Amino acid sequence: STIEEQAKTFLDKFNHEAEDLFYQSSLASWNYNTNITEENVQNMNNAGDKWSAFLKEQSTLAQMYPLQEIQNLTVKLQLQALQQNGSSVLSEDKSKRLNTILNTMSTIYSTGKVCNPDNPQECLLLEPGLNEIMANSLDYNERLWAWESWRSEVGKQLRPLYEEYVVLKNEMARANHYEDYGDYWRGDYEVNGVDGYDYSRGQLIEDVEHTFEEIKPLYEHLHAYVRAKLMNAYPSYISPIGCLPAHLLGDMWGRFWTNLYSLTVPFGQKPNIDVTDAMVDQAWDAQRIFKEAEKFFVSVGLPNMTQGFWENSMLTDPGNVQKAVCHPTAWDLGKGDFRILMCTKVTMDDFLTAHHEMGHIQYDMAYAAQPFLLRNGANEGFHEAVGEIMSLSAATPKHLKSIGLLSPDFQEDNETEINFLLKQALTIVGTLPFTYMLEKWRWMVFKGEIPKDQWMKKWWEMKREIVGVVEPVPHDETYCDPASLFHVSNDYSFIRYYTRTLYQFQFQEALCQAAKHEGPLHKCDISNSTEAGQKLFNMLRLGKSEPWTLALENVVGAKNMNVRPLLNYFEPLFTWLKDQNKNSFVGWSTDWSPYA
Amino acid sequence: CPFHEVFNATRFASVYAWNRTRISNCVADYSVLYNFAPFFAFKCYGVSPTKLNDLCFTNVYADSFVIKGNEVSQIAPGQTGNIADYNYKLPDDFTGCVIAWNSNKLDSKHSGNYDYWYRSLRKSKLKPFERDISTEIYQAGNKPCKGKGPNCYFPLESYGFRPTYGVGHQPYRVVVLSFELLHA
Ligand SMILES: *[C@@H]1O[C@H](CO)[C@@H](O[C@@H]2O[C@H](CO)[C@@H](O[C@@H]3O[C@H](CO)[C@@H](O)[C@H](O)[C@@H]3O)[C@H](O)[C@H]2NC(C)=O)[C@H](O)[C@H]1NC(C)=O
Ligand SMILES: *[C@@H]1O[C@H](CO)[C@@H](O[C@@H]2O[C@H](CO)[C@@H](O)[C@H](O)[C@H]2NC(C)=O)[C@H](O)[C@H]1NC(C)=O
Ligand SMILES: *[C@@H]1O[C@H](CO)[C@@H](O[C@@H]2O[C@H](CO)[C@@H](O)[C@H](O)[C@H]2NC(C)=O)[C@H](O)[C@H]1NC(C)=O
Ligand SMILES: *[C@@H]1O[C@H](CO)[C@@H](O[C@@H]2O[C@H](CO)[C@@H](O)[C@H](O)[C@H]2NC(C)=O)[C@H](O)[C@H]1NC(C)=O
Ligand SMILES: *[C@@H]1O[C@H](CO)[C@@H](O)[C@H](O)[C@H]1NC(C)=O
Ligand SMILES: *[C@@H]1O[C@H](CO)[C@@H](O)[C@H](O)[C@H]1NC(C)=O
Ligand SMILES: *[C@@H]1O[C@H](CO)[C@@H](O)[C@H](O)[C@H]1NC(C)=O
Ligand SMILES: *[C@@H]1O[C@H](CO)[C@@H](O)[C@H](O)[C@H]1NC(C)=O
Repeated sequence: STIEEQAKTFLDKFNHEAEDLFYQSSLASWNYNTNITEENVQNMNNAGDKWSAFLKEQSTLAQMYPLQEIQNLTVKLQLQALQQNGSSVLSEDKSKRLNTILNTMSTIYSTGKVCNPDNPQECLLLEPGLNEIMANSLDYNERLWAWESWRSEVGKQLRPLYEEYVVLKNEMARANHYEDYGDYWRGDYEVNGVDGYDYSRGQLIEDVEHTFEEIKPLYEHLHAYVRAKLMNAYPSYISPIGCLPAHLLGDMWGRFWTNLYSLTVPFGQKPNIDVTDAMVDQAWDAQRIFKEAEKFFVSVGLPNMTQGFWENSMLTDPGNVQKAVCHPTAWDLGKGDFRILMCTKVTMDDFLTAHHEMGHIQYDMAYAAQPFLLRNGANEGFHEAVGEIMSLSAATPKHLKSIGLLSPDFQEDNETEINFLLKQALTIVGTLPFTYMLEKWRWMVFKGEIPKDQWMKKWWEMKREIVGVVEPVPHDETYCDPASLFHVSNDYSFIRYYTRTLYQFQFQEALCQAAKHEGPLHKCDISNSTEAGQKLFNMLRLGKSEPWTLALENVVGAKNMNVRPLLNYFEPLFTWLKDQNKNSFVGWSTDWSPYA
Repeated sequence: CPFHEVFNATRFASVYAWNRTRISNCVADYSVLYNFAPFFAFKCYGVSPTKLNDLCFTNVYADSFVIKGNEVSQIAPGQTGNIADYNYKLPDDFTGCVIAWNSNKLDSKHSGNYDYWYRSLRKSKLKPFERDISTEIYQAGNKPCKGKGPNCYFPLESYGFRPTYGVGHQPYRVVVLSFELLHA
């Protein structure tokens, strides 16, 4: 009758009640997102409140089982999951104020709008208006207008809230025995109590910085290439030696360079692989796309989808009568009920997305046997890393030929491979300095290294040093540029995207070894090759029951993050870019700006 | 024999309080067992299914209960889990057949059917064919237990059955036929 046995009894009761309440909450959420109506809003909120009240009661009860006497790591991990109070550690007034601030920021971002000069009646929302301007317009002044208007009208409403937010979140984090809120976020990667696999919170910062330095030689060449092409697009606005203007990168924040592809195409006289016409000519629909994804997973040795998946999932747009959120998601409702919510259209992008979301569902299925509190990925970056390797494999020409969408006699050559790799580099590599610099900035803000009076001054210096992007106009301390992004205004961890990207390649290379693949890594197809499927499955079924360093070692042969698989993936692109840049400056000066 | 009153019944008993009906002084016909449902499992341990009509026994008992699909593998000699240990346990030396079928269309409701209870906490393992329908509060801690509380748990939990759950969490109706031989 020791404390460990009482804790195990407690957790068993928790897992049963939690599965029932969680299921009810997840189903109500599903019903709302697939059938949008006020009655479902009330049902979603009532089930959500029931779930939250349950967790608060169980968290309170969980404080009676100290972890110091517990020897079993599974029990200790489940108790850690329940004992943290989070916002419950704050006084009632600060908690209501913090939730007010978070709701205010969400409201300001979601409904923020700007108006055309001298035309108060013609006003654009971030989506689709400004995003469309930033993605498709080639008029320098229009792009700058959208940039500045968003930063002034929205950034200056969020700034004082971000200051109060940072203060309240740091107080909360300190009350939970963390150095700052940055350590709260980095606690997701903490391993403590497994000899040889331990990973401190502070260590995460160092590892990210080391991987970034290794990446730098590749990024600097990609950046320089893009600069030359943009010089032709904007002949009088880009310095051959300086940073790129932030508003010219193809997005609102410069998070991705994917929309610059049409200007930077290596060999523009040849097409990219696009099998949309093949899917239309063959009379494909959403059902065949999902069945082909299923065949992909079955081929590698993973299980078939359940009957409930095919009967309850919403794979097509319900139509004009029944509204739904057309944002692809993979749902695990608990107790064996797995669903995908997508508004599938016949296009190659949705084909790959179907593989991505199926890649998530297979993961949710693999760890379904774990205790309720451990039914998640090893860390925040594993779930998407798995989905991305599934998308990455499905896209290779070998796959398209084998399924029958790419012509049997299509002949790949090096110019097509370079066009493919540049597009991938623009979406995978061009986003890493952004994610690193942004997360690093927040860490320094929460820690207290950057005083409030220099938040933006320091922000722009870092952007120039790490990313190579310079503001087109100066900004004083009344602006809040970081908060103009969804993942900053709302309380989300952004490091997920840097870490996940490296994992994506670490897994893919190891699987390619299991498949006995020869030749360039980017052409690797892990179809069939049941050794790769079993290798991945052995990790996927673990959920959170093991340290992420071990879950990673079980697939790639290493206990930490690395970058070599990524650099190898893009190796022929790096060589090509080095060749293209022999007459160009590689790197950048931080003194030049469009302003001066 | 009246096998249809066991297999074809409006409601099966909860596994914590399984229904043991005794069949005696009768002529059995086991081919009718295949007229009630497609079965998840029909597994005999001490007898051959195809020879059931050639044996004579003094008593046959039909143990009727509802369990989860993932728990069907526990109705067997030598198994462990919340059911093999705390609700219904077969002896290691067992003569009989374990019949299970999917009942999702009859027992599940959208709100959730909470009228099927199982035991998860007990002081000791059950003996073969022992039944315990007590609702006393289980004491997990060292302090005397007075009602529900910090280390005081109700020993029974209900299964929430809903038509959309995966196969492993749908209700299954299980009938175990135990064949007993004595005299006459
Ligand atoms: C993984 O293995 C499967 C087999 O288990 C491979 O699928 C098979 O691919 C071949 C082509 O390489 C198919 O043969 C062709 O079928 C078409 C049907 O119209 C026919 O016109 C061609 O003349 C040829 O016979 C074969 O049918 C197909 N098998 C199945 C069961 O679908 C698959 O290609 C392998 N994966 C990869 C990436 O290659
Ligand atoms: C930690 O506790 C879990 C139970 O919560 C143990 O898992 C059990 O291990 C036994 C080993 O014989 C199995 O038969 C059970 O089926 C397992 N149960 C569950 C729920 O997984 C685990 O082994 C314990 N670990 C340590 C290191 O003591
Ligand atoms: C939030 O979590 C902490 C532990 O992480 C709780 O801390 C204990 O609370 C009890 C009262 O319930 C105190 O007697 C203990 O001294 C606390 N322990 C520590 C380590 O200080 C805390 O109670 C929880 N928050 C609230 C609001 O109760
Ligand atoms: C996965 O499910 C399918 C049904 O969706 C199973 O059945 C096969 O389906 C394909 C569909 O093209 C048929 O061509 C095969 O003939 C079917 N097989 C049989 C034996 O009839 C498939 O077997 C299931 N696979 C796994 C691994 O569970
Ligand atoms: C959508 O929700 C409303 C809520 O009243 C319900 O009546 C309707 O049947 C639901 N429709 C679907 C397709 O789920
Ligand atoms: C492709 O290979 C040919 C071989 O002659 C070479 O001349 C050409 O430059 C290569 N192109 C790329 C993009 O690597
Ligand atoms: C079977 O269960 C019913 C209630 O569901 C009960 O009335 C009946 O007496 C039980 N039969 C046996 C043999 O225990
Ligand atoms: C079971 O009972 C129902 C009525 O409840 C009847 O319609 C059905 O035919 C019966 N089935 C068998 C196999 O006796």
